[PDB]
Amino acid sequence: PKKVLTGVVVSDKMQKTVTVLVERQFPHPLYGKVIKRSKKYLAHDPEEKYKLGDVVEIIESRPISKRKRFRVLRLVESGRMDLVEKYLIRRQNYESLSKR
Amino acid sequence: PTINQLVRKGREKVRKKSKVPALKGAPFRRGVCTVVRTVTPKKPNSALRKVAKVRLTSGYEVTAYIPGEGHNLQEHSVVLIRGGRVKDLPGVRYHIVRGVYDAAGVKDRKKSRSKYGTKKPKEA
Amino acid sequence: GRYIGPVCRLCRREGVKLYLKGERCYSPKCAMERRPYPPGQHGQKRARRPSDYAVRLREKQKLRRIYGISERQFRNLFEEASKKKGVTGSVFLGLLESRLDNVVYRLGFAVSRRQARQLVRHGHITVNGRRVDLPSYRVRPGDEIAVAEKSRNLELIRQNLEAMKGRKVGPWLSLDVEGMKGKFLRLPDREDLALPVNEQLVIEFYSR
Amino acid sequence: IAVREARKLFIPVIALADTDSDPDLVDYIIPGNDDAIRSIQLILSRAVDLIIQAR
Amino acid sequence: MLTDPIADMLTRIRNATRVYKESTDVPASRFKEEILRILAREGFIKGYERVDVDGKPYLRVYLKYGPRRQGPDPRPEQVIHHIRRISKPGRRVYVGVKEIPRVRRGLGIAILSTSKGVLTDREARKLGVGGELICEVW
Amino acid sequence: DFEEKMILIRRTARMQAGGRRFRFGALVVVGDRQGRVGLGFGKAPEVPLAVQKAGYYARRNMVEVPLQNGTIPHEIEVEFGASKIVLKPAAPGTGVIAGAVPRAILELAGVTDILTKELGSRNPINIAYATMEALRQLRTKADVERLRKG
RNA sequence: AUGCGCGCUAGGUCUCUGGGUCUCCUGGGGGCCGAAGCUAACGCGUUAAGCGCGCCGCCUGGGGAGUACGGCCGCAAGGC
RNA sequence: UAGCGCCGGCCAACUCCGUGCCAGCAGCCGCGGUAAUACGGAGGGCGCGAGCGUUACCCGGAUUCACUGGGCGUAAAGGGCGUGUAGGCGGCCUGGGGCGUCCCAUGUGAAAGACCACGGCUCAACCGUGGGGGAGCGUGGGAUACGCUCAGGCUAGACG
Ligand SMILES: [Zn+2]
Repeated sequence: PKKVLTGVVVSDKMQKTVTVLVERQFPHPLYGKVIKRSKKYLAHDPEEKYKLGDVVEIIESRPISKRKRFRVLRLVESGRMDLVEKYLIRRQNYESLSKR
Repeated sequence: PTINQLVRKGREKVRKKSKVPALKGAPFRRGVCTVVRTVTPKKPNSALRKVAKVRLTSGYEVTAYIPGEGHNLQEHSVVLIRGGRVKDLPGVRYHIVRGVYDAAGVKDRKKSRSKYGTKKPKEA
Repeated sequence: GRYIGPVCRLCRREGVKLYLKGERCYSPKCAMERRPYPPGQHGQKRARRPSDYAVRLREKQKLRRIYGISERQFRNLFEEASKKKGVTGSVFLGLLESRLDNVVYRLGFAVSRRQARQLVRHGHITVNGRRVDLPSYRVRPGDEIAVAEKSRNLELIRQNLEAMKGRKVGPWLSLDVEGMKGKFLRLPDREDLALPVNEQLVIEFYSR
Repeated sequence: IAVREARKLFIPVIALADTDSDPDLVDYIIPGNDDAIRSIQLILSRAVDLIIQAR
Repeated sequence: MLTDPIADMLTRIRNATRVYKESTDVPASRFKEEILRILAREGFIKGYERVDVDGKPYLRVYLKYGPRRQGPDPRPEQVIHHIRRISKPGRRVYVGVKEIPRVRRGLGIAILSTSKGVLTDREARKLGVGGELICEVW
Repeated sequence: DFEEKMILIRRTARMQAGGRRFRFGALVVVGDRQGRVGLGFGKAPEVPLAVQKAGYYARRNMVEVPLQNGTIPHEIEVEFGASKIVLKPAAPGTGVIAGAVPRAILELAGVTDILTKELGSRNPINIAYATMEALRQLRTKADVERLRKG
């Protein structure tokens, strides 16, 4: 069966393309603590019907481009902007971590 | 530390340091003597320890110890170098295998002949 | 390459009568009933309190010398016994007792294990009518051990098996002297043997 | 010191304790007074008389 | 801030028992009630009771001790020698049926929060379930 | 009636007016291989006197060990000072797996099958005390059920 | 030479500062002596170095050495 | 055919002769400057034995990177002190979802190796047959105590 993942949309700055942030939880191999991790997927939507903060489902698919191998299955929740804000601030904090 | 501090950073693994760098991960090396000399112990001991300054088939020139009652090592003798540090002399960390290339077995040994390589004496 | 050489010196060093010679070590000649002190120059000097390592080593050496097997074989047997079910001591002793030459000695064809080994090696002993000539052959409970037909007339065999008349063999064995044969009924138990060894020391030795 | 010794030697302890005493170390405690002659007199007299008539 | 209530309750019990107090008070909840119940049957504590302190619901635990001992240090023996918390916030311990621990060769108990309620190791093994490993007591 | 085992003797020194004065300390274990052991520490100007004193103290200070099948009812960890001892029951046919000091203590109590480990400091005196403490802290099923149930 | 927060575990005494039904009782600070306990010991002990939970920082034998090189900061000394 | 290493402690195994801070031994502690059980030889002894020792490298011992299983007042180790971002963690009561979690079934988890039981080489090593185990993933179904999420409340934390 084709893999199905669920995540928020964090970028719609491309044509017929969204960016989905998928969240994962798993015990640490050694310490047994429940670790939480994130990944970004470029999902295909030929109808431009998804925007920022839509918790959507993506499904495995035949390649569309270099980095796009997932399509958007359906919409789950809308207006969930807080997750996008959290992702943005985490990504923004990097300009503080520079050395030069 | 916290389990969080262990997840974030983990534990550093301890790596060993080779006590015999000149060998380059080999049981022995082959070298040529350049200086055959005698030196003095560190402090609580006193003697004249025989020492050979060998150049190896590696890129190393190192001092080695010549064990036994006597030797025959000249200035160009081909020798075999073995691991093992001498406690007294500060800097020598190799031995010479007696009775391989040019170093000969210590004459008239009777007890530990495998070390200080000497053939079994004829009894008749 | 078994141990070949002076024997009663082992009797002396161990300090207990190991019956490794046959008839002599029964007569007042075992060299233990006279001069029971250890061999060598410093035999009859006052002995220091032995360490734990000394105790364990000595017990193991005594047990190993009773059977006259190599250290390698002894260690292998111990590893095999340690890996099975039940008590390690009991199983180990049983496996030590399952050797062909040992069974030959027990049945009484030979006077000593050093003799049983020679009898087996020289093809004088058969198992289930098939000639077996290795001392380390492990006999299973319910095998018939007999003397080869070609080796019946040997005066050694006749003399040895004449002494078995009106003599009791181990309860885990049966003997038919007239037929010159025997049956290995079952594995011997801890109590069935009169070995002067406390195998707990052997176990403790090998654990380290 | 006496109490500690008796504890060490498994000897039962009877004591006329007061407010500043440890109830745990006494096997059989009489919670009363350690001062006031009158109290000591009463308690000891009763105990001794009981011993007397017990014999 | 109070981060772990269950660990707090266990610590309260331990601290009370170490000074031979007859009774302790703990803020009340269903989960703590379940823990106290499991402890109650096994005869560790004398028994728990629901009370109200300034309107706030509390659980009062009556503790149990051995007989008074003889000789030096006459303090009575403990019924709860040792009590720990296994699965803590920031490191949760979940065990299957196969991995359920045995405590003091069956002398002590371990409390599991299984899908079929809060049980002991013995009950869980009988029912053939696992779950969150709360604590071990002996 | 009892067997003695001598764990160690040590010669200690104190400094007088420009001189060394010596004393001897002996650590003696006393047992009957039936579940009764004592441990004694004796100091005297001379070794025999030290050994005698240690024997006396050992006989005066005994503990009962609840054996069954010649092993321990349950595992126990005991820390005395900076030294720690771990004891675990073993099935028959294991033998006594221990260092010199725990071995000597446990054999005289009649233990025939046990697994041990020493952790932290390994001073023989502290290890011996820890071992005795652990032996003093052993409970059986009957004792535990008597406490819990009544 | 004692990171921050929260909860529990005998007390006695001195002191600074609020409240009350003011002999006393109830809060918040600062000090000494000490239950249980902890510690290698000294000692700590409701102002924990006791029993627990959460998060951060740091240690891994001494000397060479806070030295060398690299990077960041500073006018420089120098700092990390 | 019987050799090889050891005999101060660790570590089983002790006397004499020779030398005299020399010659030398050494894995650590250390021996040798006149009666050396530590150097060289002899006699004895111990341990293995067609093998016995040494050098190199790995795991152990090392709880000496401590998840199981360590620590920071003085032994090495609390940041000079705040404010605070990401992260980690989080009171009481009720209901929904079943994400983590637990269970059942099933598909994998090749052979060889490992484990067990039988066998064939005169035994063994070696090999053959059979059975089971197995961390981890996929699919179907189930449970809801705990962690998560979504709703509805509460005042013991926090703030006015
Ligand atoms: Zn004999």
